[PDB]
Amino acid sequence: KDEDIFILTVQPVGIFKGEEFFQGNSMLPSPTEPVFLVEDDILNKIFSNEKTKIFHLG
Amino acid sequence: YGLSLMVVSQRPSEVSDTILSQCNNFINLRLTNINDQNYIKNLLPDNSRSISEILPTLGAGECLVVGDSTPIPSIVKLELPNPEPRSQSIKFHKKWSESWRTPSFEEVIMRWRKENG
Repeated sequence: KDEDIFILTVQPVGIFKGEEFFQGNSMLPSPTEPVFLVEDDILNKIFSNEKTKIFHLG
Repeated sequence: YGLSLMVVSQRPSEVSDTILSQCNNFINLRLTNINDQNYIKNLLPDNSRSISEILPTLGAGECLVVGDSTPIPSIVKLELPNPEPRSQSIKFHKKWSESWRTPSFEEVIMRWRKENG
């Protein structure tokens, strides 16, 4: 209709609740449901374990 | 004669097909290997194969139940037992963070010969 629309394809990796990450979702979002990007701090929290004898790889 | 078997395994593709063919009830947890998924699909009914695509995405505490005892194959979430099973490892990394320890070799070089050999 003489209008440009940008469309994306995504595949889920897990579900997190609160301030911790768990593998697997078993639930899927429905249409008309927002997306909110992501921040760099949460990736650091996920990939850096709390104690548990962390071993740095790279 | 009144005898039953519960077979627990994590590599279904390496167990004998003679014994796994007598199984009527299947409890499936998360699987990430293609061969195991294919073998399970071949063993499971077609309707369960249609919903089997959720095996790689199953979370913690959720299992797929298939068999005659259930009216519909389903996904069930279970609860943790009390008390809980636990193993006994030695925690290589935790022990490697301590100070240097010297074992007593005089005692351990014995018991190789209990009395005279």
